[PDB]
Amino acid sequence: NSSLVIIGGVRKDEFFRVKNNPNSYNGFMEQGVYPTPAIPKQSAWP
Amino acid sequence: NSSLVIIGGVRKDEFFRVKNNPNSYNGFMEQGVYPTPAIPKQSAWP
Amino acid sequence: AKAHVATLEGNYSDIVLGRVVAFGDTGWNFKEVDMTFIADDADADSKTTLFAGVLVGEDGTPATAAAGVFGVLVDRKVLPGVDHYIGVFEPGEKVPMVLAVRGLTLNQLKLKYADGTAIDAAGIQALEAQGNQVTDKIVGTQFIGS
Amino acid sequence: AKAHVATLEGNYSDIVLGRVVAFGDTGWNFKEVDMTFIADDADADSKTTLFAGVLVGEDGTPATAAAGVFGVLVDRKVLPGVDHYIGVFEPGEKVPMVLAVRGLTLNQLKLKYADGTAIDAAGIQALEAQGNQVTDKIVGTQFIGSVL
Amino acid sequence: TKDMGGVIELKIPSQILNKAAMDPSSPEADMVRGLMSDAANAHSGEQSFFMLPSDTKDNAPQYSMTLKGIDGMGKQYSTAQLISDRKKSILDRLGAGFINVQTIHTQFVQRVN
Amino acid sequence: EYGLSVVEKVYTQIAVGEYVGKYKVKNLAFRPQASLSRTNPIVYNSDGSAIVGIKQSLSAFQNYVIIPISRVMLMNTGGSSSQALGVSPLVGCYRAWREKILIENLEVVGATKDMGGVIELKIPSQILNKAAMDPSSPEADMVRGLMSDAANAHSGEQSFFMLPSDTKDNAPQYSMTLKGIDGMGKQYSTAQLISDRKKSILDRLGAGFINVQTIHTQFVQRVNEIILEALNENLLPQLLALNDIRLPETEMPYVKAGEIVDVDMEGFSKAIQRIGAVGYLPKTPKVINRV
Amino acid sequence: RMSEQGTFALAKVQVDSERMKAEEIRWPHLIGTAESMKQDATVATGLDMLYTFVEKAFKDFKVIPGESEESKKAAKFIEYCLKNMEGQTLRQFARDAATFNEYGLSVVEKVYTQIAVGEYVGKYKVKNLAFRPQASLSRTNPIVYNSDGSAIVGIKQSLSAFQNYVIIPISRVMLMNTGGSSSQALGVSPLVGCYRAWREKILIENLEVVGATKDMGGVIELKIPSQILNKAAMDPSSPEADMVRGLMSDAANAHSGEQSFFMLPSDTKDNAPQYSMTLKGIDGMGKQYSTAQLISDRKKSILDRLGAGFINVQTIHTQFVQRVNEIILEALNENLLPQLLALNDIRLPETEMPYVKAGEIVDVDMEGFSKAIQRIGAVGYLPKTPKVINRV
Repeated sequence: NSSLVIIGGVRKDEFFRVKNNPNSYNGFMEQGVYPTPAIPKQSAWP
Repeated sequence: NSSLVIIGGVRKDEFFRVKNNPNSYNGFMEQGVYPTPAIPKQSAWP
Repeated sequence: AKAHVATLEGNYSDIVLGRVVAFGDTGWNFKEVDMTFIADDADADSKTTLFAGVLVGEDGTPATAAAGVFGVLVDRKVLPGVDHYIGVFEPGEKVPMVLAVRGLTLNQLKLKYADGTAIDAAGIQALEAQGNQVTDKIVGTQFIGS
Repeated sequence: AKAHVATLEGNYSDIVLGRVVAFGDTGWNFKEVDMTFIADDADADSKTTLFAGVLVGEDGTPATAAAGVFGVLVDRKVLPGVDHYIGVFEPGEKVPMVLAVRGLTLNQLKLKYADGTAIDAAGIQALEAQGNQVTDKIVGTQFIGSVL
Repeated sequence: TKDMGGVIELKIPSQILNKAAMDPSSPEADMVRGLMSDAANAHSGEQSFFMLPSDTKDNAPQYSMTLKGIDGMGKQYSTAQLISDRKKSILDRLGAGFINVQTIHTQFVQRVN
Repeated sequence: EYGLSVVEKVYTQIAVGEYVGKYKVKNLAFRPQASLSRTNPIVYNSDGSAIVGIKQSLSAFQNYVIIPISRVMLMNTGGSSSQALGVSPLVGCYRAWREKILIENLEVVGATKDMGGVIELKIPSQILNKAAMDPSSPEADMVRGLMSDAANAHSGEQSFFMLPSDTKDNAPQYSMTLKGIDGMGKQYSTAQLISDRKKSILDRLGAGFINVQTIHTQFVQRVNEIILEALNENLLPQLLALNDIRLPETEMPYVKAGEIVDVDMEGFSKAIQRIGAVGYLPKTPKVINRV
Repeated sequence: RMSEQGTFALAKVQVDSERMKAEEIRWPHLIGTAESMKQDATVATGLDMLYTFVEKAFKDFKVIPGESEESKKAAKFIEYCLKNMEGQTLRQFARDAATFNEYGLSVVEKVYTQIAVGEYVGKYKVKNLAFRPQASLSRTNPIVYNSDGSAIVGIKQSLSAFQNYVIIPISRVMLMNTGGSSSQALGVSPLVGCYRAWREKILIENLEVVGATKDMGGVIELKIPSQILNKAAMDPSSPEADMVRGLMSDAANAHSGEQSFFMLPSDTKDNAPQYSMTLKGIDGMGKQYSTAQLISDRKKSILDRLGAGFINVQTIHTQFVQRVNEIILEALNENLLPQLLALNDIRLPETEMPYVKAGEIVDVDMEGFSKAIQRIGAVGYLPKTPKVINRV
């Protein structure tokens, strides 16, 4: 009885683990009709 | 039976404990599409 | 059907919560020590066991009790995410390293001995003898909810 | 008839003449411990005997010997002219107090033991070991003597 | 300042709350201390969500999270127009009531001259 | 800004030039209000009748005294002749500025904390508890997957949810709902609170027209006239006295400030014709040079 | 009497003003905070429009001579010197000088050289009005004063600017500053004040992007009995596993088209059904703050300090440009011209000093001007001179 309630985005440790995951796909990858170089292909910041 | 009801933000001791926590992530950190130097990266005030 | 995953935790500026900036120089707080990077017996393949935040002695050997505590390893070559060093060093190869000693604010939750055990009161007062504010008033120790 | 009048003399800076200010954590020089505010066995309105500048050991109790000294009590709750915390605490109740430990240019003459006795050489050594400079000379003042 | 609409309310069984108060070094105490800090920082962002146990003991659930709102009707008097009427009431005595939008103001100055 | 202004007049002799032997003014030395005495800035007689001088702090003579009144030109506004320390136009504004700031702070934190539509997940506590005590169990793997998948849950080309449909009581075991304010939102509309206070502040400076002969132009003339009085009546008579130029009252020259509003070419050109076509405009180089 | 009895207190007026600022906008940092601003598309645009008219004004400049014959010769020499700097033009100087609208300060050094062959052989030109960038100055003390805080003796430049990848006397330097009195050497940058509004404006825009991405209204949710889900996880080669893998791909591709529909079993075990499909929606009320109007207020807040707030829809913008022009002209008329004439020993009375007049920032109206000449001309108040004729 230690991890009943989980709130996301309120810890730096949890934020960067999801952000730096190479398999992660987030909202900033919406390529739309055809891919364009204006939209990132990786989750982690440069 | 001493700590049933908790209200946040009504004590200076508790307000600064969360604010000065180096692991805290609050609403003023919304970096957006890519990070900018106009948005803080730490919760505590300078 | 493996989905390859990589991960990291922590930064440099979460083990050192703050400094005292000596105007006269910038190297006042630190001391440079020389340690063995890759294990003494393991092949030139093993990521060494030098996670940032380990307590090391005066001669660089990793600490095991409160007696042999001198500083906190904060070298950039062992920070989380810095892992392009695998074959660059031969077994027994010995390299310089950076320790932070004086005028520093230290996170009590990150300090550990070489084995993995968390720092204790004896180690705290040992470090705090060097003028380090060892503090446990950290906000962020519970993730997301679950 | 009597005219009930009072004076508000006193200051805080006299106990801490200077500080080393770290560009990072500005609280590097202080520590908080739970001292007893009201006397344990006294009445409910027995105001605290603690006064700013009293040496306090790491355990939180006011220092009585040079070996038991760890810092100086500089809490805002005890400073002169703002000591209105009369009867607000139960006898023997604990309360966190701010202690000044390292990086301070203290004033020797205002450091005293629990009973008010002045600090001695051993206390000076113990307090300076943390990195404190205990100055022995503040100018003082002469207000009006009709001569000087 | 006091229009706390949409404030976050959390309901937790009192067994956990009471155990934490008497056992500071128990797993219940750690989770309670985590909630007191996590709930304060609960903003809206890229990773905001909530995860609660779904246990049920009676017609009401054990754990819940709702956003409060005024159960009825709000204020009615519209204090904004009260102030505007009183401001024009004050300036009219000085002949300078035209700022609320030969004249009255020019004729008023001639009296003093 | 401070109700007050101090300028000291310093005179020097000419070495070589058109008026050799006479006295110029070297500098109208501005004394900043911040460098003045913080205790008594202005010193009076033994009675509160007149002013004998102005005091400057001794800390302004360092790098990192009483000046007689006859050497100083004093300007003040917002008060009568009996108020040496004039009333700064920011007095009055102050209470409104305090409120204006506080409201803006509430808007920023309020917009950040409006978690409407946030995702909430309910899972039986058997899975949550098993993961916490068995890090190497299948429950632990699925819990770790949820903590990362839920963070990345955006809207896109492949967004959906799939949950078990088991049921133990009147409530289901697994569920997913988007939260919303259960009631009514905020009512005070802090936007119009700020607008009222902004117009409250700018009105004291006559610059309230930006919220949309004038009030702003008339306000500037007040400041010009105060400066000219000090310049015409305190410096010029003294400057002529040093070079012993003593004239009657009607022969004293005076300084006239420039015009703050530009001349209208259309209006002025057709005004000259109407006067000129009748012959009421004298033929002098003064009129000619106006073009 | 003839004796000063005070000091300007330059060294104190500064030291109060550095405390009363948020720490991200004190001298050694403001150089970085300026260039980390500008990349805002409302901040760049305000500065660009200001420089547009400053360059225009100092393009068609003119030198106005006096009445005597001596002044006319001096005016011609001044025009030659100002139009023949080796590698420099007044437009480049004007657009370098006007940088005090970003940093409160601007430093230009005057260098003189002798003429070898030309119309004025033997005289001294100005080689370059060398601009000293604010970024290359000393980060500790940029400006050095007397032993007291009374006056300025020079300006210090960092030693790191003499490398590839010292104190300059005040008499050689032309200082321009704005936003402060004569006692503030480091002038107040117009971006001071804007700063707090810029910090808010940015944060709100970030919330809008993440908010629009996370508004999963109408998302598809499927409920399946856990017997099928659990069997698939432990029996990869069972019929349950095949159907689960089909759902994970079919549901991702579920769009609206010519053949979109759903078919689910209708079994029931309790008050709730075994299989279901619903489209989610916000159970309550949405957001209230309308972040759109928050940003608009802050944008007008920023542009107003630069006089360019009219883009949100004689003027305010035209009057603002005149301020920058007059500051530059004071340095040019009163610091360079008297010294330039002194080197070539042209000593004239006060009334005979020529001066430089900047150009006009607003174009002349052909309709208005043509009919203005007639009205003056038809009466005879317009002199017959080549000056009037050349105006056409």
